[PDB]
Amino acid sequence: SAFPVHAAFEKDFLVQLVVVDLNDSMDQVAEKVAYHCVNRRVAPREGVMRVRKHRSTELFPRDMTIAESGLNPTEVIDVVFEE
Amino acid sequence: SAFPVHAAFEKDFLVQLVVVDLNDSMDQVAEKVAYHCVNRRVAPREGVMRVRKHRSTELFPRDMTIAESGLNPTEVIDVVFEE
Amino acid sequence: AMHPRKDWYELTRATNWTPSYVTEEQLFPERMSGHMGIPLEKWESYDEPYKTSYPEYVSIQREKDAGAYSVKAALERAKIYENSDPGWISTLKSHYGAIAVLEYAAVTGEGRMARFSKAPGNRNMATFGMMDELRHGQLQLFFPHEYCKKDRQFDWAWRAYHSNEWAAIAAKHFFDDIITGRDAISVAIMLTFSFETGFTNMQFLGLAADAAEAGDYTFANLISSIQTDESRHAQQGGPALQLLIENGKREEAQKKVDMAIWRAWRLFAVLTGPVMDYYTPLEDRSQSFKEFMYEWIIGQFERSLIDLGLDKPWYWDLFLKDIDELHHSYHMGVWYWRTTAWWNPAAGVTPEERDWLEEKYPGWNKRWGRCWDVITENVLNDRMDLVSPETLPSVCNMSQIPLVGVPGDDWNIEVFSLEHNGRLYHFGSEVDRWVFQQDPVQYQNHMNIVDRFLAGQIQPMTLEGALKYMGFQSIEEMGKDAHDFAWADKCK
Amino acid sequence: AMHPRKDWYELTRATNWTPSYVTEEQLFPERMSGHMGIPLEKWESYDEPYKTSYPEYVSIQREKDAGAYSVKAALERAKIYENSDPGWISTLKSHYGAIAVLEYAAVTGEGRMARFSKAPGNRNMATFGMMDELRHGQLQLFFPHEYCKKDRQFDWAWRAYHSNEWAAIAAKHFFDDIITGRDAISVAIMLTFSFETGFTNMQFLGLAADAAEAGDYTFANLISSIQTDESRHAQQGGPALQLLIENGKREEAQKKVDMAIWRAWRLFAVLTGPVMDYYTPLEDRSQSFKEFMYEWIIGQFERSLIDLGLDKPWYWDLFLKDIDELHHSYHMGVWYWRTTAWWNPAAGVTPEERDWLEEKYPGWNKRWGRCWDVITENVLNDRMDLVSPETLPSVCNMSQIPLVGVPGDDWNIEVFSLEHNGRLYHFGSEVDRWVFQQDPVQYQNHMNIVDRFLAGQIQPMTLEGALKYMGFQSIEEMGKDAHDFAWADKCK
Amino acid sequence: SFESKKPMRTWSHLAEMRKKPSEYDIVSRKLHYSTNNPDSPWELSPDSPMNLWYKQYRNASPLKHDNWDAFTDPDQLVYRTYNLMQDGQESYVQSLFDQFNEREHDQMVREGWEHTMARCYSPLRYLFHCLQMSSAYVQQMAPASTISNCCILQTADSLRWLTHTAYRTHELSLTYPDAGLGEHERELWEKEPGWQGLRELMEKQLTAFDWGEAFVSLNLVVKPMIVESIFKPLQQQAWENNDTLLPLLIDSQLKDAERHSRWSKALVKHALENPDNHAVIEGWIEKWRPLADRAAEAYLSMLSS
Amino acid sequence: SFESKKPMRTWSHLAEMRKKPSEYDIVSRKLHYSTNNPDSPWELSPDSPMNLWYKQYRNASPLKHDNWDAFTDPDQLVYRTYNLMQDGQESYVQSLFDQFNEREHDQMVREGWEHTMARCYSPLRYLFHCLQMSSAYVQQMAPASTISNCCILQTADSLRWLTHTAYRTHELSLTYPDAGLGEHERELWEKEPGWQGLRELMEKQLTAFDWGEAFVSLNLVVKPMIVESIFKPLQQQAWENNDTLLPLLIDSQLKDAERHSRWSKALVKHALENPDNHAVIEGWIEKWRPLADRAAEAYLSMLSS
Amino acid sequence: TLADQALHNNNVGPIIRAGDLVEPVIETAEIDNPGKEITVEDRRAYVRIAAEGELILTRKTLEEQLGRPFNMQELEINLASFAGQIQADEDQIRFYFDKTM
Amino acid sequence: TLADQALHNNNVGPIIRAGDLVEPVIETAEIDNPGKEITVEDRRAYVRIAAEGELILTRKTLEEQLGRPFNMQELEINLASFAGQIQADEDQIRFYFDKTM
Ligand SMILES: [Fe+3]
Ligand SMILES: [Fe+3]
Ligand SMILES: [Fe+3]
Ligand SMILES: [Fe+3]
Repeated sequence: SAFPVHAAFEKDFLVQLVVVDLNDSMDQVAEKVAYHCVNRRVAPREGVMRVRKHRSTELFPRDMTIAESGLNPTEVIDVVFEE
Repeated sequence: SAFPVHAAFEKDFLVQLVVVDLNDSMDQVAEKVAYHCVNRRVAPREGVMRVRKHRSTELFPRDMTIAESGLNPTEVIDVVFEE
Repeated sequence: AMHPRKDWYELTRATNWTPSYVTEEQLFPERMSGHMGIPLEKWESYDEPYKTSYPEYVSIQREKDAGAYSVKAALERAKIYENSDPGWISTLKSHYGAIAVLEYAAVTGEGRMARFSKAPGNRNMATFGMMDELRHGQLQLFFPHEYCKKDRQFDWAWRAYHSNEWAAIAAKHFFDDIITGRDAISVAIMLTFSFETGFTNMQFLGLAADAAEAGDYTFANLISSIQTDESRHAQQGGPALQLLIENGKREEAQKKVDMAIWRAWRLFAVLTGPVMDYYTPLEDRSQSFKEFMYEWIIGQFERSLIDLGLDKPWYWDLFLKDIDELHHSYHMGVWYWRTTAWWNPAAGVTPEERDWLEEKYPGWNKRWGRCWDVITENVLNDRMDLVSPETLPSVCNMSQIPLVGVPGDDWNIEVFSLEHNGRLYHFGSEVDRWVFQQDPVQYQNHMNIVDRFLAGQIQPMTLEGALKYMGFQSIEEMGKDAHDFAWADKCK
Repeated sequence: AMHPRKDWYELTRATNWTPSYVTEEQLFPERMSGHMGIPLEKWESYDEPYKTSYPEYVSIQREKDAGAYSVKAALERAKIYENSDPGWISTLKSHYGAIAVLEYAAVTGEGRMARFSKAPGNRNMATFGMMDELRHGQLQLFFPHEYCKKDRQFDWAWRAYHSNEWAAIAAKHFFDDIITGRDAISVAIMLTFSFETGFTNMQFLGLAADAAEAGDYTFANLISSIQTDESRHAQQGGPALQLLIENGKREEAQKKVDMAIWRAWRLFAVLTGPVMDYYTPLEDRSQSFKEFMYEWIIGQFERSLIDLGLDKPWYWDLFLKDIDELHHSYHMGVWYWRTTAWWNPAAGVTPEERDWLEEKYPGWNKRWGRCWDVITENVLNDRMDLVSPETLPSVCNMSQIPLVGVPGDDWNIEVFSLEHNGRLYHFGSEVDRWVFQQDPVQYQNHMNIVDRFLAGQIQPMTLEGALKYMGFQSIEEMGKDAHDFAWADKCK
Repeated sequence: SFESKKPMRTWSHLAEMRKKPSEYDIVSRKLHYSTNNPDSPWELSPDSPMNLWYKQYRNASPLKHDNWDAFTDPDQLVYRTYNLMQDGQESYVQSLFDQFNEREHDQMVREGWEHTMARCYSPLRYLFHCLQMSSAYVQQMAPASTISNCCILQTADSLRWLTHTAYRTHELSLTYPDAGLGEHERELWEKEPGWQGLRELMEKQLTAFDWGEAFVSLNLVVKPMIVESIFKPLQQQAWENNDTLLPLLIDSQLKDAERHSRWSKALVKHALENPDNHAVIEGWIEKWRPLADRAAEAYLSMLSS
Repeated sequence: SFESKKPMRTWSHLAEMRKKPSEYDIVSRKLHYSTNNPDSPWELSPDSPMNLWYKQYRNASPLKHDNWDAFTDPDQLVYRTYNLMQDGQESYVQSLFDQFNEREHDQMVREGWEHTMARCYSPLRYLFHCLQMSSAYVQQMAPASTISNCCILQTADSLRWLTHTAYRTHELSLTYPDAGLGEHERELWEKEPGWQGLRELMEKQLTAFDWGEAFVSLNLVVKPMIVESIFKPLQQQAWENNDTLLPLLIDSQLKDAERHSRWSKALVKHALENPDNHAVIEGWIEKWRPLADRAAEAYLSMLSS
Repeated sequence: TLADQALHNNNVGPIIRAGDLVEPVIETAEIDNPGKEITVEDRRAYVRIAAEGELILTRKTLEEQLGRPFNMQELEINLASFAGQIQADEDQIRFYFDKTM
Repeated sequence: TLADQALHNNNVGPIIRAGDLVEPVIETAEIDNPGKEITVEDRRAYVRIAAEGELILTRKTLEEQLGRPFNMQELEINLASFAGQIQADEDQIRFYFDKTM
C-alpha cells in the first residue's frame, strides 16, 4: 500500500517525492505533502487543503482515497487551498 | 662677519649648520642655535645656555664674542645647560 | 630563411583520399562520423578560420603554461584558502569538481572528430583540440591538488565524475550526450559551436571577473588562460554548420543547435547561477548572472548564431523568461539539499543581498523571498530540523535536476510528462520533453537518481542510503551552509 | 649524447697565457687589476664555487624572467598602488630610485673583473655577473615604469642617480668607491664578498618578507628572483680572498673588507632602517631592522667571514652599538628633512608603533621618543612651521649623511674631525675617519653637499636653492609626510 | 552512518601509494569514468548507440586485464613536459630548415633526387595522417587514461611529421617546380603501385574497431614497419643522393617513433601479466603482419627503382 | 619657486619622444651618470685614480659627439630578448652536438683532421677569450649605456664561442686521445708561429685604453678579420675534410658576429654625424690594419699546410 | 524588450584577458580603425573591445603599441574570446560580421 | 651578549624563495641528511633551512620530492641565498663550514 507520488505544494518552489498510502484520503494526502513544505519553505495559513491532478481544475473529493482516485504511482499532484 | 659653524644642541639628535655673526656673543650664539632646535625636536627648559667647543669641558664666557673665541669657521660647537 | 604559413598550410590539410580497399562508409561510418550522406569531396571546402600549426602550437602552449604555473607558484602564500569568504571557497570546490575530469572527457569529443570527421581541416584542428583539453584537465587537477590536505571536499576535483552524486549525474548525462555520446559532426555542432562559443565564456570569463574582484588571481589567471585555447578550437563548429547549410541540411543542423543550447542552459544554471548571484560575496559580483547572460549569450553568442545563417531557437521566449527565474529556484534546491553536494552552498540572503537581488530581479522578494523568510525564521529560532530535508526532490528525466517553479505570491510550477514504451517520464520544461522526443533511443532506458531510489537500487532506501550511494565517504565531505548560518546574525 | 660539465669545465677557464708582446704588468696594470704583485701562475688556482656555463645560463635566465614578468602581468589589476598603505608606496619609490640605475652601474664593477682580473675563472664568472646586473637594472626600470603616469616621484627610478639629491650623492659616493672606482680585486672583495653576500640580503630578502606580508607579490617575487643571481655571482669574492691570504696579503684583504662593511652599513641604514622600522605598516613588519641585522649580518655573513679565515672587524663593538641607535636618528633626519627626499617618509610614531619600538629597542621612548613628543605636539597644535627645517644638517665627509647621535635623556653625540692638506673634514664615526685615512687620494678633494653650499656653488644659497640643485622639477616631487600627518589623529 | 576522516595528502585513489604522488600521477591517473559501469559506459540509455559501441569495442575486447589504470607511461609525460620537450626538438628542426635553406641545400642534391622525393617522400603526408587518425582512435577507445594520454601525444606527433612533410614538399617545389611537388601526391597515394600496399594496410587498420586490435595493429605492427622499412631506407637513399637535411629530419622523427615504441612495449608488458593475453596479441600480430610486409615490399621496390 | 606639473607617461628624458617608448628605450637609454660631470665622472675626489682614468680614456677621446646617448642598437636587444634569442640558437647548437655525437661524426672525418683541429681550432679559446676581455673593456669605457649594452651582449657572445670551443675540444679528444687535444693549446698560442700574429694583435689591442680606439680596433678591424680569415676558411677546410659539424657550428657563431658588425656600423654612422670623426676612425683603422693582416696571413698559412 | 536590443547589435572585436596586452590592444584598435568609435568594457579579469561591423588589429601597429617584438600568432596567449567572425594571417586579425542587424 | 651567541653558530643550508621549491627542499633536507636535525624558519617570502655543519641536497631526492624531472642547475631559479660554503655538481649541492665555532 506504499504509494509514491510527486507533489507540488501551493507557493513552494519545487515538486517532491512523497510516499503516501493506497488507503489514504485526500485530506491525509494533503497532510503528508504539507509536512515537507509548510513551516519549511511555505508559510502556514488558514483554509482547507485540497488535492488535484497536476494543473488540473477539478479537485479530488476530500474523503476519496488514493485507490478510488484512479491515480497511478509516480504521477504528479498539486496541493492547493480552497478559493 | 657671516660665520658658519656646526652646532649640536643638548638633547637633539643631530648637528646642524647655523650661520652666526663674527660679533655675536656666546649668549647670542646659543640663541641662534636654539632657534633651530627648541620647540622643534627639543623641549623648552629653565636654565642658562652655554657654548663650548665640541665635547670640550671648558665653557666659553657668556659675553665673549666669536672673534674673541679663537673659533674657526666650520668648527663644531655644543650648546648645553649650566649644571 | 623560413617560408610563411600561408604558402604551405594547404598541404597540411590535403589529406582526403578516395578509399578503395574499404568503402567510404566503412571508413567514415555514419554513427561515428555524422556526415549525413554528404560525400567526401564536399567536405574538402571546410575552412577552419582560427588556424595553427604544430611548431607554433608547442611554442605558444609552452608559454601559456609557463605563466599559469609561475603565477600559482608566486601566490602560494597569499592565504586565499584561509582569508577568502567561505562562499568563494565553495565556488572553487564546485568549479573544480564539475570541470576537471570533464575537460579530460572533452578530449574524446575532439578525438571523435580527429578520427571520424570527413573534413581534413577539422581533423587537424581537433588534434590540437585533443591537446588543449588534455591541458585543461591536467591544469584543473594540478591546481586544486594542494588543497586536498586542507579539505576532503577538494578530493571531488578528481572524484565527482566517478560518483553517482546527483549534480555529477546531471553533468554526465548532458556532457555524455553532447561530447562523448554522438557522432563527430554532432560534437562539432553541439560542443564546439553551441557549448564552447557561448556558455563556457560564462564560467571561464564571467567567473574570472568575479575571481579578480575577489582577489584570487591564481584562479582568474588560470581560467582566462584556459579560455584562450577554447577560442581557437571552438571555431571548428562554425565551418561545419555552414557546410551543412550549403549541402541542404539546415533543418538537421538547426535541430542540433536548438537541443544543445537548451541542455547547456539547464545544467549551467544549476552551477554558475548560484555562484554568481549567491556564493560570490556581494562586493565581488562584477555583474549579476542575468547581466552576464545578456552579455555573453544574448549579446554575443546569439548574434553570432544569426550571422552564420541560423535562426533564434523556437523556444527563445521560454528561454528569456527562464533566465529571470530558473537559477533562483535551482539555488534554493541546492542549498536546502546542501548535504547532497560536495561544496558548501552559501544562502546569500542577508538583507543587503536581498536588496541587490530585488534590484537585479524586481519582484524577487515576493517570490523566492517568501521561502527564504520562512527558512530565516527557522534559523533565528534554532529550529534546524525544518532547515533540512526528509525527502527527495522530484527530478527531470532529461536534465537530472529537481523540478522547480516560481514560489511565493504568484506561484507557478509545471511538470511536462510523457508516456513512452510503457513508462512515465517527467520533464522540467516543454523543451526538455522535446529534446527527449528528438532522439528517444539516446535516453529511453536511462533511470534518473529518483527512479533508481524507487526501484530499490538505493539501499537503504533512506536519505542516508542515498548519500552513500552518491559516493560520500565521510561526514566532512557533505555540504553544509557556507557560513554555518552566521548570515542569520544580520537578519535580526 | 652530451658530455657532463665536469668533463669540459676546465677548458672554459684555461685562458691564462704568458704575455710576450706587452709585459704582464701592461696587460694587467695594478691600478685596474689590483693583483698586489701576485704573479699570473698563482691566480690559476682560483676556483669559483658557484659555477655556470653559457648554455645553462641563457636557458635558466630565460625561465627566471618569464616568471618575473608573468606575475607582474597577472597582478596589474591588483590595486597595489591605490590600496597599499602610503608608507609601502614610499618603500617602493625609495627602493627603485636607490637601486635601478645602481644595478646598471654594478655592470661596470663586473666588467672591471672580466677584463682586469688575473684569475681566469673570475673573468668568466664576471661575464655572467655583467649579464646578471644588466638584468637587474632593466627589471627595476621596467617594473616601476608603469607608475610614472601615476606619480612623478617614480620618475626618480631613472632620475635619482643623475641628480645631486643628497641621498643619491650618499649612494654614489659609496658605490663609486666600491664598484666603479677601484681595481678588479677591490671590487671582488668590497662588492661581491663584502656587500653582495651580506647587506644585499637585507634589502632583497628581508624586504621581500615585508612585501609578502603587505600582499605585494609582484615586488616580493621580483626582488627574491633578482637575489638568486646575486647568490651565484657574489661567490667570486671568497676565492679571491682565500688566494690573497695564501699569498701573504691577509692584512691588505682584511683592510678592504673592514672598510667596505662599514661604508655599506652607514648607507644601508639610512634607507633600509627607516623602511623596516617605520615605513612598512606595523602589521607587515616580519622582523625589526635589528632582528634582520642579527639574522643576515651577524648570524650569516659574520660567520661566513670567519669561516674564510678573516677576523671580526676591529670596530665590531662600535658596529653592534650602532645597530641599536643609528637608524632611528637617520629616520628622524630623513623625515624632518622629508622635502629633500623623492619619496614620502612615514613618521611611524603612533602610540601602537611606539609600543613596538619600545619592545624592539628598550629605552626608545626616553631617547628618540623625546623628539617625537615635541614634533607630535606641534602637529596636534597646527604649528607646522616647527615641523619643517629652516637650515641644513651638518653632513659626514665620508658617508654624505647627516651627523647624528642619541637624543633625549642620555644625550650623546660625537663628530670626529680631521685636518688634512689645509682643510677641515668632519665624520660621523671613528671608522668613517679611519676609512678616509686609509686612502686619502680617493676622497681628499670631494666636497659634500654642505661644503658646496658654503662654497657658493648652490645658488641661491637658500633651502629652495638647494632643492633645485638637488634636481627637483616640480612641487609634487618633493617628499612630504606619507599620511599627510593623519597619524596625529591617533595620538589624541 | 558516516564517520569522521582526516584530509588526505593526495587524491583518494592515490592515498595508498607509498611514494609521494608525482605530477604525472596527479594529473594522468584513473580519469576515464566511462569504465566504471559495465552496462552503461556513458550516462545515457544503456543501449544508446555509443553505449553499444563501447560495450562491444572496448569492454568486450579479447585483450583483458583487471587493472588497466595501473599502466604507467615509461616516459611519464604530461602535457606541460611534452611541450617543453617538443618545443626543443621542433625549434631545432625549424632551425635546420632555416640554415639549410640559407645554404641552398636543395640545389645541391644529386640529379633527379627531386623526382624520387616527389614519388617516395611527399605522399607520406597521407600515411602520417592515417597514423594521426588511427592514434586518435586508440585514444578514445583505450580503457585507461594513462594509455589514452600516450595516444594523445602520439596523435600530435603524427601531425608533427605530417607538417614536416608538408613544409618540405612546398619548399622543395620552389627549387624544383616541374616534379609535381605539392600537386600529385593524392594521385600517387591512390594509384601508384608502391603506395598501394601502404594504403590498403591503413584503410583496413582504420576499420579495426576493437581497442586491443587497434592498438596492436597500429603500434606493434604498422609503426615499427614504418621505422624499419620507410624511415631508415629513406635516410640511406638521402645519403647516396647528397641530401644531408633529410637524414637529420628523420632522426628527429625517429625520436618520436622510438618513444611510441617505448610506451607500446610498456603496455604489452602490463598486458602480459594476464597469461591469456599472449595468444591474443600474437594472433593479432600474425593477422596483420602479412599486410605490413606487403606494404613494405611495395614501398622499397618503388624506392630502389 | 616650484611649479605644479603633471605625471609624465614615461621617464622625463623620454617624455619628448613622439613615438611611444619601447621596452628597449625604457630600460637601455641614458643610464651612465658618470658622463654628467666632466670634472668628476665618479662621485669621489675629482683626481681619484679612476676619475683620472675616465677623464683621460673616455672624456678626452679624439672620437667625439655631443649626444652619444642617442645611439640605438639596430637590433634593439634587451637582456630578456637576448636570452630568448640565444636560448633558441644555443639549444639548436647543443642539439647538433648531441645528434652528431650519436652518429659518431668525429670518427668519420678525413684522416689527420684531428691534427689540424688540434693546431688550428682548439687554441681559438685563447683568441675568443681575448675578444671577451676586450668587449668587456669597451663596455666599461663607452660613453653611452646603449653602446655599453651592445658590448655586454658581445662579451657574452665571446664566452659562448669560447665555450663551444672548449666543449668540442674535449669531445674530439675522446675519439682522438693522441693529438694533444685539450693539452697543448697554451703552448701553441704562445709558441706556434701561426698563432703569433693573432697573439701580438690581441696583446696590443688589449692595451689600447682609449674607448674610441678600443672600439675601432676591436670591432672594425679585429673582429671582421676573424670573420673573413678564420671563421670562413675553417668552414672551407672542414668541408674538404668531411667535418660536417664545424660548418654548422660556425654558421651559428657567424650570426653573432654579423650582429656585432650591425651595431658597430650603426655606431660609426652615429659618430660620422661629426665630420671630424671620419679622420679619427680612418687613422685608427690604418694604424691597426697592418697587425690584423699579418695575423690573418700567419694563421692562413698554418691552416693550409 | 531588453533582449531584442541586446541581440540587435553589430559589435565585433577581441576580448583580452588581464595582462600586458590590454592597453596595447585598445590603443591598436583605435589606431588601425580610424573613423570607427572603439568601445571598451572593463571587467578587470578581461576587457571587451568592440567596433561596429569590423575591427582590425595589425601586427605592425600592435608591436609598436606593445613596445617589443610581436608575432600575430602570439595574440592567442591573451585573446580570451571575441565577437564576430575572425580572419587571421601573419599581418593582422580581422573581426567582422557578414550580416547587418 | 646576543651578538656572540648569534655569531657562534654552525648553521648551513639553503634560503629558498617563495614558490614550488620550498616544501620539496625541506623534505629533501630531511631525507638526505639522516641524523641531522633540520630547522626551518618561515618568512613567507623565503624559507631559511639549516643543519649543523653540513647540509646535502641530492638531485635524485629533490626530483622525487618535487614530482617532476629536475636538473641540479635549476635550483638557482629558487635559491635566493645560503649559509655555509657551497659545493655543487650535477648530482647534489652541499652546504658546509670548514671551521667549527
Ligand atoms: Fe577545455
Ligand atoms: Fe574546449
Ligand atoms: Fe644586482
Ligand atoms: Fe649583484
